[PDB]
Amino acid sequence: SDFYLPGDYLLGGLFSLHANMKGIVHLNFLQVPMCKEYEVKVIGYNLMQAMRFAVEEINNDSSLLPGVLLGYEIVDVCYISNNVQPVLYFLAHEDNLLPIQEDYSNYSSRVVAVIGPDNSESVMTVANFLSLFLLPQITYSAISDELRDKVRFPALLRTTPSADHHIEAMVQLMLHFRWNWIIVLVSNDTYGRDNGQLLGERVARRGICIAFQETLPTLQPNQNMTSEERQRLVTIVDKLQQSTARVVVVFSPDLTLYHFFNEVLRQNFTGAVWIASESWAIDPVLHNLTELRHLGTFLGITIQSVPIPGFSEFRETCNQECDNCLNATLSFNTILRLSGERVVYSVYSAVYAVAHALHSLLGCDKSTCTKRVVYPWQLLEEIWKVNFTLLDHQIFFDPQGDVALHLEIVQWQWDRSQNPFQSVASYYPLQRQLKNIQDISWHTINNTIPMSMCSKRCQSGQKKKPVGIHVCCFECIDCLPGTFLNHTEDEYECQACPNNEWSYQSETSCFKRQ
Amino acid sequence: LCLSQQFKAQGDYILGGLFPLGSTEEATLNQRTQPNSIPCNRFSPLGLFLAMAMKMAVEEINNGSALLPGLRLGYDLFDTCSEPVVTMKSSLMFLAKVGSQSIAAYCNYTQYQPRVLAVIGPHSSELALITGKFFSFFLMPQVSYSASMDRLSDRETFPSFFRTVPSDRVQLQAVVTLLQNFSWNWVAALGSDDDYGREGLSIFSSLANARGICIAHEGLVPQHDTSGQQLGKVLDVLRQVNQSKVQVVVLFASARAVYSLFSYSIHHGLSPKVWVASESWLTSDLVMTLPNIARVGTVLGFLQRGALLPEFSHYVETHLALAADPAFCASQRCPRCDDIMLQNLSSGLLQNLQLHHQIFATYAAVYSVAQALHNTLQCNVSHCHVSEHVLPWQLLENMYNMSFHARDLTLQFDAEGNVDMEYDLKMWVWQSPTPVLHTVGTFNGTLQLQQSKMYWPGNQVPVSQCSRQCKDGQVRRVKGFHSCCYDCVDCKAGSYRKHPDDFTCTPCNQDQWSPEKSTACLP
Ligand SMILES: COC(=O)[C@H](Cc1ccccc1)NC(=O)[C@H](CC(=O)O)NCCCc1ccc(OC)c(O)c1
Repeated sequence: SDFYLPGDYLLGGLFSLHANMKGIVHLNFLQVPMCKEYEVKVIGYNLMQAMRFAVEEINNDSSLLPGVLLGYEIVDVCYISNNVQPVLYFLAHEDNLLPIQEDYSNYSSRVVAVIGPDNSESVMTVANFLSLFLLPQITYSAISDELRDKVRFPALLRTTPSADHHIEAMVQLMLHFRWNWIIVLVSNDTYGRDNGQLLGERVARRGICIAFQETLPTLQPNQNMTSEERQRLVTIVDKLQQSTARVVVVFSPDLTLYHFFNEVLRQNFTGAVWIASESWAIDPVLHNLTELRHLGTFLGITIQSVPIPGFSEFRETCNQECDNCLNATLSFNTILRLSGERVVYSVYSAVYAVAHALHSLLGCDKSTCTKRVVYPWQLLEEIWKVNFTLLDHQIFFDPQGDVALHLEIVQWQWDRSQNPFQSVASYYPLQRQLKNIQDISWHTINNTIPMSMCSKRCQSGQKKKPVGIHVCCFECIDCLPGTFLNHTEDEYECQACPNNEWSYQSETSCFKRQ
Repeated sequence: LCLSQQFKAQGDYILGGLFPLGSTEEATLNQRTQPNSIPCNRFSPLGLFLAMAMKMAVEEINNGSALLPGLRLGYDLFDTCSEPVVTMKSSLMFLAKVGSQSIAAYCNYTQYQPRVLAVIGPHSSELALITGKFFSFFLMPQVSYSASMDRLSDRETFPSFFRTVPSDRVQLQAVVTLLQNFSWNWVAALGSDDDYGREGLSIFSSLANARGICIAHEGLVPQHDTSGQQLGKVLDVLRQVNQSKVQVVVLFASARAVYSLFSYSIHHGLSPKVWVASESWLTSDLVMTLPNIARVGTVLGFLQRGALLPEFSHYVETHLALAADPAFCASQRCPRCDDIMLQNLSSGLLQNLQLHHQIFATYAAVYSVAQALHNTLQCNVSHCHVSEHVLPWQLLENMYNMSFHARDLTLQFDAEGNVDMEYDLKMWVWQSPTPVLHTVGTFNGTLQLQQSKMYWPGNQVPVSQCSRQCKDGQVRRVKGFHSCCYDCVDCKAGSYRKHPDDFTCTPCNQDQWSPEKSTACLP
């Protein structure tokens, strides 16, 4: 089966193959939650296939672990449900019993490293257990900043930039095109609240103002909604309609947006720039909503493309099975093949990092390895030190556990036989800089950049007067005769001319007068 | 002493207990490289007193016929050491099988048998969150004597978590009712720099918009006196508050933060206001002992009313004496409990005895578990259905709808595992040679104020409210951290208000003129 591969050393793998935002977290009739009820996820199965392909590559590559067989033990978390039993199963002995001991330094667990969950809550929940044993956990797609605390999470590493870099990319994109006036929509969960708060904090210091921040209800695509929730969505869309801010930043899962955009479609709303967070920036399903292209311009923050040769062809004990995954993948096969391999590269690099760390730990030569009983804390100690090039990129972990991969801003395209998600800008995190902003096809008539500001810039010699809370919002007032306004000295109040000078009804300087 | 040996006792059903019964040196703050045993050599009396409260409750239950007649209740306690790793070790031991040191990864737990019936949870919200997910996966009923974070109320993520201290939301609801009562509609809100420091402000700001209170200003204040830049932030905060024309301030911060803020306010004088405190900052010794506190103004706050346990201190003295008796040997989880001396701590700290009602909360948690088991066994005054051994998930079904008689009180767990509780409202008369506190009122789901007993700086009630409605002739302009209220502007003569909710006023034409507040122009 696809979830199991015996070998000398086993990797644990946690992927969200099935997910529902509302679900049974606890034991269900005193049995582990059944995962296959919660629909099916294309991207999660894709990442599982990425890990499988990585291990097959390593087993084929005789130069990386000669004579040592690498295996995997894959279990599908279900978002926040089914978090505990996978960890207990990974840590337990061959008879599924886990002994409690004062010192674990000699304890040989079933798996040597865990390729951790895709989401933050599960990542932290698993790290709480794994820090007890110091079993390394490499996480591919959790952006939360709290994971950089190595007092709380001594065994946790990442192959992806942090949330701070994503928000920095958003802010710098907004500044480049001079969008001073924006809207933020967040989901009713930790992800939306945390990311929206972070965006607010970083925005406050940069000269950008938020019209409002609004919370979406946690609906589900195949669930018929109540009238109350329908009116809630209508209220949100109407508030969008009457606002002058035409830039909308969305921090939400993909599941909760299907109903939202449908509503926006039937409300005849159009002409906004939608900035997607990585949670839905590259989702195939939302992209397949063909008429969604009438709502405006769709941009998203995501990982850079790193093409993996051979993965496209490759893609052609409870909770260790999926039935609908293959059928779902086969339908989106073409879109996936035309899309760049963005997070798949995080999974690939995580597996290769474990491979290199184990290769060093066994003292292995180009030719042969001396097989030894590995205790996971030594492998974590080695993982901290790896430094290698995998596909034209240096993979190493900074002192706070992150690999500094490039982020990209992408535009959605609905042409076919070329890329669904075109790269329009590249963000370098070690430089903290957004660069190489390429052509964007805007919804405007002559392809002019769409604007959003609270109010227009004043004429010369004309002073500002604030309105409301926002610094960005001002009205312009003339500097009456005898007063002048050098805008580099002040912008909200006019200077007064010397006794021997005077000024006209509005000017930047005075003139001599008796 | 021989006291570490006494944190475990036999019984037919055994309660687990997580307590702050120890601490670790600062050298432990580094990143661990090898999974060695974490040292917790540093004593903690608070944990000792809490554990003694649990022991006293269980002894009372084991003597009386009113609960669990004819069967013995047991316990074994562990130190959390305020450390997630040690806490996790303790909880994993709790869920291990009866008679074994190991925990099973089964798929079905339909006949699993862990060694404890219920766990009396940790003292801090971080460890409560960490342990609650694990415990509530197994549906292990957990009762916390101190974990007040609102996030723990969620039955979806924490189906089996209970607590005997109210959530912060109830305290903030009491504050909001107090604000409504005097129509203190226009307020500024402050909190500490830490997580709690703005969790409180988030809850308060959410509550205010649902009831009208206008949060004019928000901010965080530090608890680090030496940080000059953060003192710049506090100076900015105070200048902003003074500029906002607010007269009432809500202050959710820690005691040291308030001490710093108030000391600075003393030195540069500020202006008097009404300051509304929190269970964290209340009866604050350092704040009350300020040199010239009168410059602050009025100080108010709600405080929980925990019941008396008059016999507790004598019980603690008795058992420490018994732990000193060398014959009692015939009768570690805490390394220093066997070293610590008898007299000065047990006397002075229980004379100083926040601690009292948390002790009572631990007692009530033990009684809640005991009454839940009594109901589950369907015990008569002289019978129980002992033909079976009650598994933990069977208590959970019976724990939601119970009521338990803690000493003189009667208590329940609501639909979110939170107890019904009442508060006193206490106000500072600062004008006596030393400040004095008076019970101005009470909160029992609704607010009762003894208006006749309050004092005010001008012998009249302070006010802050802002208008929301305006006259048809008045322009409306938004203010507030949210868009909650408008300061009306009377339009000057020579201009007119075209319609009653416009946000600007329009000049009249040259052939016409208008008086103030006019909607029209005249020739
Ligand atoms: C609470 O956060 C969230 O609900 C969302 C949505 C989500 C829910 C369940 C499982 C996965 C994602 N989280 C994220 O997007 C996290 C960041 C974080 O979680 O901090 N980055 C994942 C980017 C690549 C991705 C992988 C797997 C996908 O489906 C299985 C998927 O759609 C997208």
